[PDB]
Amino acid sequence: QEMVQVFIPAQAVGAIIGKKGQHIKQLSRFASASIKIAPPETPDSKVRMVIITGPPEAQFKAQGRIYGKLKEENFFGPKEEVKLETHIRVPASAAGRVIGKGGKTVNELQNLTAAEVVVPRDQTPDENDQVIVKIIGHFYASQMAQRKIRDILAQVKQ
Repeated sequence: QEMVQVFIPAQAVGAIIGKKGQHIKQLSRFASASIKIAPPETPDSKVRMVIITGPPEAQFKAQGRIYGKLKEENFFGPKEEVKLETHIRVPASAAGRVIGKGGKTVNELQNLTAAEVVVPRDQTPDENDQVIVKIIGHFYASQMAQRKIRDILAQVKQ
């Protein structure tokens, strides 16, 4: 049961919601996921944040449909991969294991998946004592990086 934040080009909100919400309802139906779009913290925001809640199966479908819908609506193209920024919140206790001794873990993640993976250093944990990992990649890359991070996280629970 994960939660993920996906930043999409602001001009794509319409496409992602649909006429009278048709598409977003259609997209959660298809993914079985909570899919809320946050209002902008700021008037002229560049991106808008999609918040997606559900288990990995649902994350995969929902995220895939978002990347995919952006391709369709030609916000990227045509010989251009959709790259999106994605945040996941993680136990502030565990985030050091994600970087690894000498940043060798996060290094390998990027090598394996080709996603940029950043743990902004020294952040200030939220209410639930979590910090963010940033992931920028094409679809398959960001999912692979996610799965692996969640792997790492599971281990720390030992």
